[PDB]
Amino acid sequence: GTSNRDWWPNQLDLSILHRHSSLSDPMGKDFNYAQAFEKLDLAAVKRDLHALMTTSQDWWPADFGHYGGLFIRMAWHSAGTYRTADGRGGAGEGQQRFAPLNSWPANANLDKARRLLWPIKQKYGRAISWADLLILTGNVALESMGFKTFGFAGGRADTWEPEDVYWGSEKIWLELSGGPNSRYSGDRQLENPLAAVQMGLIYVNPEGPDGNPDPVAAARDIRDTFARMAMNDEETVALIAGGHTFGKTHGAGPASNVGAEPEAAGIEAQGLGWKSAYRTGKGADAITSGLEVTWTTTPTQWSHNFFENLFGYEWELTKSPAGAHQWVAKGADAVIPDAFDPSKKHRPTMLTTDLSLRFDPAYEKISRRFHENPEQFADAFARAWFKLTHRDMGPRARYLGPEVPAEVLLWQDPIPAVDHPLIDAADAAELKAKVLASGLTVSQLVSTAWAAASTFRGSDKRGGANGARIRLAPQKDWEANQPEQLAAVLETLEAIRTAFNGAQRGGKQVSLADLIVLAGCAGVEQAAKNAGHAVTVPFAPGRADASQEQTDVESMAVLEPVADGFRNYLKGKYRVPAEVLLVDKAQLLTLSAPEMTVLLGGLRVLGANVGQSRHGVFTAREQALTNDFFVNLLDMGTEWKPTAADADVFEGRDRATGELKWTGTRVDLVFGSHSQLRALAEVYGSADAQEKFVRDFVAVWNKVMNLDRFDLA
Amino acid sequence: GTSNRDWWPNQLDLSILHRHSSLSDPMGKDFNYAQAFEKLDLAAVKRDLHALMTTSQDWWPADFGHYGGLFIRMAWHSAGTYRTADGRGGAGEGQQRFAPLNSWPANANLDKARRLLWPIKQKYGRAISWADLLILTGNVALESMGFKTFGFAGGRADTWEPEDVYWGSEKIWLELSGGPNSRYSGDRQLENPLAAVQMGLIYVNPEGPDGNPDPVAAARDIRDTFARMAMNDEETVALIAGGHTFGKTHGAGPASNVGAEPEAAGIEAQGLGWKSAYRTGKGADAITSGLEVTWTTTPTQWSHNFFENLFGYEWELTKSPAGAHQWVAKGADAVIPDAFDPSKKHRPTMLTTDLSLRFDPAYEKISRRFHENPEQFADAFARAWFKLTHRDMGPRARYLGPEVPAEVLLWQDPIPAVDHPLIDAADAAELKAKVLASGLTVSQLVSTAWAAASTFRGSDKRGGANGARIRLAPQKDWEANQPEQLAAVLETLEAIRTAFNGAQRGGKQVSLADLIVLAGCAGVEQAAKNAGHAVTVPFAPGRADASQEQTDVESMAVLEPVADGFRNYLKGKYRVPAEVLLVDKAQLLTLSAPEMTVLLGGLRVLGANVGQSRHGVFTAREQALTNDFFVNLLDMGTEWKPTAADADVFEGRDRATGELKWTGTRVDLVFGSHSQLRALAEVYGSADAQEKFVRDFVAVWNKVMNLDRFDLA
Ligand code: HEM
Ligand code: HEM
Ligand SMILES: NNC(=O)c1ccncc1
Ligand SMILES: NNC(=O)c1ccncc1
Ligand SMILES: NNC(=O)c1ccncc1
Ligand SMILES: NNC(=O)c1ccncc1
Ligand SMILES: [Cl-]
Ligand SMILES: [Cl-]
Ligand code: NA
Ligand code: NA
Repeated sequence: GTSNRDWWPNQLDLSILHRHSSLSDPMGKDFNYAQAFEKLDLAAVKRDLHALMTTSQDWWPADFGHYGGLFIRMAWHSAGTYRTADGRGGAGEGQQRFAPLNSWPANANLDKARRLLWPIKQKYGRAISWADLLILTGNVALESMGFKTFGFAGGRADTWEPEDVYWGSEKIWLELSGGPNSRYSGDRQLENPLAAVQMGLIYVNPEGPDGNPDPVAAARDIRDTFARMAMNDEETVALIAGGHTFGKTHGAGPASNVGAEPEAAGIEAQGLGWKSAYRTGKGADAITSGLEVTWTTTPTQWSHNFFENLFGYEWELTKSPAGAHQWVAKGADAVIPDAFDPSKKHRPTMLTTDLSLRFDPAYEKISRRFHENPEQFADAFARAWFKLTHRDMGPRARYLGPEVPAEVLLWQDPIPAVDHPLIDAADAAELKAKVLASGLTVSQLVSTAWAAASTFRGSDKRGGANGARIRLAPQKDWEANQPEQLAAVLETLEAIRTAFNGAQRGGKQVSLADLIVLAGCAGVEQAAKNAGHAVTVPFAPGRADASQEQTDVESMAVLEPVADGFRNYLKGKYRVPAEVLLVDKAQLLTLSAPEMTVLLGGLRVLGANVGQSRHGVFTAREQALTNDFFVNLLDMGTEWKPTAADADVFEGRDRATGELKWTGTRVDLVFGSHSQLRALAEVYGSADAQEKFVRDFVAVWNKVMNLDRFDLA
Repeated sequence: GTSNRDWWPNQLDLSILHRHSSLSDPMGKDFNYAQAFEKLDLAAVKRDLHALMTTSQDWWPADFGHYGGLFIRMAWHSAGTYRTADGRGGAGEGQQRFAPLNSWPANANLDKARRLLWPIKQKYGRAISWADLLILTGNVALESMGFKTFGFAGGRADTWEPEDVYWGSEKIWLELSGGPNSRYSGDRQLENPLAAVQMGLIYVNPEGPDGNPDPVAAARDIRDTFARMAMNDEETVALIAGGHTFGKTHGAGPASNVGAEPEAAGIEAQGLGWKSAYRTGKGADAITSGLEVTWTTTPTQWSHNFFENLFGYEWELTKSPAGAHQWVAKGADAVIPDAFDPSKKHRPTMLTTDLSLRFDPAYEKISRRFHENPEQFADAFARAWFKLTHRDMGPRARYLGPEVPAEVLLWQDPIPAVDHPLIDAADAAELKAKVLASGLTVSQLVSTAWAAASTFRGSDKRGGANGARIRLAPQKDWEANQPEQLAAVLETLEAIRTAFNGAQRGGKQVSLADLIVLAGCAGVEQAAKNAGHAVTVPFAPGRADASQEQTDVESMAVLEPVADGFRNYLKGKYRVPAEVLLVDKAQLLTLSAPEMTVLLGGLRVLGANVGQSRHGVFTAREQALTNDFFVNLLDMGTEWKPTAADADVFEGRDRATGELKWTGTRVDLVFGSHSQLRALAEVYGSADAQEKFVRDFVAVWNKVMNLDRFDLA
């Protein structure tokens, strides 16, 4: 069947905004996963998972009699798709169970691991999500094998369809770099927002870069990709050596024995894939990656034997039975147990990427410290495993259950507890009138609140106005935030706050985070009044102010908005057209196409553009909240043409006289071009729509102001 | 960006069930278009439209000073995508304004037409849909030019994204037959459900079949495609000759001067396309189809000149200025006016497809009668135009406004008005107890009600249980309906009804349509009781019984369910896999994927399969409403393989013993294979889900029973 994507492969795709509707969700619209989870008997779940670890099923027999290694790799892969650049990927939505992740080559035979867990999922039903179960299972594995975890939080609600994520442009699984859709350019520079070296891998190629078995060069790829997953050198060494303390790889025969991935298999495979014609197809004959390595002498128990081996032997390049490059210990005795035959033993083996931990000079120092002090190793691995598996969960307010750790970690962008009474509606009214009396304009108040709140991204639930981090490094100096204007606004609001707080009793006070948002609300109310409309913008207090010491400046860098179509901003010239970047930002904000449209049209006429650009400001009453953007955009009396200076800027001229009326960007004009967006613009540009436009704008403004407010969930 | 449809281009696409969510719709979920329309001043809209007819805009000047012909073509195209095979296409959702129809080659320059209507649309806002406006505009064009219409109904609610319709598999616009994705096989047999001869055309090629200018051969294509749009020979002649009484074609220069269609044009084109480099690009220089034909001596007035010309001259094959085949009248004077220059006249011209009306022997007889009796032509064209433009609107209950014709037409599948008191809840309880005391089984009650109600399709709103057409020809004889079983059920119900109605006073009675549905509800209640659940199923009375003379047997043929996965039925072996047909049927039923899933799993255990097939009947308590389908389907204790006898039937065997436990079709096993469907099955196969399953099943049952109940809207 030929589709619109086939005929117009470069048109903008809006379906990405319209996923996760109540149509596709089988749970009631009233279902609240947090409340279901809070009544789960988590201890009972963990006992069943503990019993599972050593209950081998004949359709996928457990190596060494223990599924622990399999499940730790399963949880690691669930979390390991995360990219700091956009927050997309991670374990938080249980997306391993859907396309394309369920069928990535690097996920081969994790379909078996998930199926092992069905009986437990079936038993507990809606009170534990797949997403939470995958993580919990990896924790129980580690515990059952003698490793003390740092903690676990529930609260990952299941999703019911695949996410639309850019995983790369290659058309061939595992394609080596330098092809027509190369994710690499220059000196091995990986394109943003990607965090893997090849399409269908998690981080790196276990044989080495593009299959070249050089541990030194492999270390560069490890460092790059792990950094793009928010992990530093210590964390990376802890994780890889920690994971590879357990279990084994599977490469018993040639890879050409392995059939179709789950999404391509026949109907009879019932959602499983990679069916293998090599010998029994499973167990001792398993083929997963094509590598055949077993790292330690006790693969089913926590130990420090990974480093004892890595440092205690010299390593020789060899090939598995499938032909993959891997390494074996020179001169060693057969000390590693076999997974099925207790009368066979093997020499120690390693992957190229394991040897990176010894042959890269910065890794080596950490690996040596962890070898000499395995208690330091254990603690670093526990902390890193917690971070790995929770990095996309969002604020601590979303963490559920009895195993949540009490230690607050810097990477959580923590927000202090509120320890005083909050402002009420009459105080809010009083503050809004003081803000308006100070002389701050609609444009300044709207712009500042939009800057503070619009750092939120629903992908990993980081960012938003809670914390008042806009006043801190590095937000206060971002070019999109207009640092000089911002500093002057913030100083006026801080003086209002100090005067309000100093006049109170009872210990009531207002945070600056709350006041920035409330001042934005006042701005919107005043804009509506300027157009002849009386509205109240809803406001919910309770935000708190974070300190600079509770804010990791480097980790905050990925939230910098380099493209923000809502403020008509583009920090430089990109390969991706600006309208595509708009839709991308809208998806991170959790906005539908109607919400995006109304929000943008309102922000234009309120003066939210960076630098006070007149691009898209299609009104003669700036700072009044009207539907003028839409009415003027859609006026066929105006003709539009790209400028000589810039193909990305357009002049709108009177068709009859040639007089210049307006200028706009691709982000402004896409609303009069794209057939679905123009149909939305028409609704808000109609003669009956001014009241609807105001009401819808206020509702979307309030939604953005509240995006991080999980303390009110 | 590589997507899941790139990697797995044959996987089933569920997004078609999850279109038209409240996420993409800008109107509130409380918006009710019928109520808005009811307040429209329709008379005022018609005055504005009359004014527009001769208000020429310089960017697309009106031929002859009058846009009437352009608008008639616009409305005809809006309606003309309709296919009786699936009811998809038609004017009823205003889809001409979205991709791909906004950019079909046959819709060239109708983007100009729609843009001329923007000021009117803007003025009246939500109180007139685009969908209604396009048709109303065609009506007003006809009236402005002297032709009295049969009437008009409002009520086509706008839609807000493109529909997912199969328009064909060709990858080239207008591709000629016999390519790699040919829509034709055998002796020029057009594949179902298509109703056009080439990708991007409405019905046929105006130059003749595959561009060969043979009017007799063209007539065969006209007849076949018009029949696939629900039109007979008389209606077809009346429509083509009536349309081509007005206006002209556009082919002033070579087609290579015409640029990108709207979905491919640059953003500065603001939603318009086909910009032409030929002279001024417009008006006298316009290029639309490439043909250059003006049919009558008065193109802006209703006349009898079409047939006078067709019969009064002999025709010679010639070429337009763009190179297209067309016909000119031999020996004629220059009697046809020019559209822009009062000192130019032209000879009569015709399309190949106009000459079909004279040289096909069956059309010739009609054309002659219309020539000799122009009042019969007029009346035929008025009735046909009404039909063309309302064929997809559904029951008369959905027709709004003051110009609805009072005459009831056969093609509307009319249902008599109810003129007596309806049954109340006490009566309903009494009838259900009688049905249950008669000996009818769960399986019979469920199957008969399902058969009655599941003929509905939302694409054109035909079908459903209202009218009790299941008792009439041809529904009573469909193999999917099990004619012998059905006849025995219906005779028992008719005896129940006759005894109930004979005992009443005050004129109360129950229709057979209502009793079929009510008996189906009793069967569901009984099934729930069989499983230990106390469930009352909602029922709404008010259906009426249509007669045989109100039921066109030929028009009913397209509702015959040749694939109904809900009853595990397939009438023959088709090239489209059966799970694709299941999703297609779900879409016509208006079901989401969770609704499809719950409905199918329950029907399987209630005994709704055709012929009492055991395929997918994964329970040992048939006729009890349980979630057994899901629990057994997902049991990993069973392994599945296609049978040797048949690749489309599967055997499920105990993994450990090899013993056969179940059989299933592709439709059954898809629920355990497709990763999204299996995630839904898991929710209903969980240990906490038995009550959920029963309740969701009842809700979806009721939804299907009420699909055609526009009398209660
Ligand atoms: C440079 C990063 C990494 C590379 C290239 C990598 C590579 C692989 C490969 C190729 C396999 C074999 C798959 C198979 O044949 O069954 C595997 C197994 C495994 N990996 Fe990793 N790994 C990495 C990091 C991690 C991390 C961070 C963890 C967890 C903390 C992890 C835990 C495991 C475990 C437990 C297994 C054994 C699975 C089993 O017993 O079935 N790995 N690794
Ligand atoms: C066999 C069926 C038909 C064929 C092949 C066909 C073909 C066409 C073609 C090629 C054009 C020229 C487009 C252009 O260059 O501007 C056209 C114009 C037109 N057709 Fe048809 N036609 C069909 C049936 C209909 C029907 C059923 C109606 C309406 C009842 C209709 C009404 C019109 C009108 C009014 C125009 C003139 C447009 C103008 O003045 O801009 N046609 N037809
Ligand atoms: N822990 N990572 C893996 O299992 C893997 C990595 C690369 N190819 C196959 C499997
Ligand atoms: N691909 N996923 C995201 O963009 C996203 C997910 C959940 N909420 C907002 C954005
Ligand atoms: N009325 N049908 C059309 O205008 C058409 C058919 C084929 N090519 C262009 C236009
Ligand atoms: N393609 N459009 C349809 O199939 C449809 C439209 C409205 N309700 C059900 C189905
Ligand atoms: Cl994601
Ligand atoms: Cl459609
Ligand atoms: Na994420
Ligand atoms: Na339709």
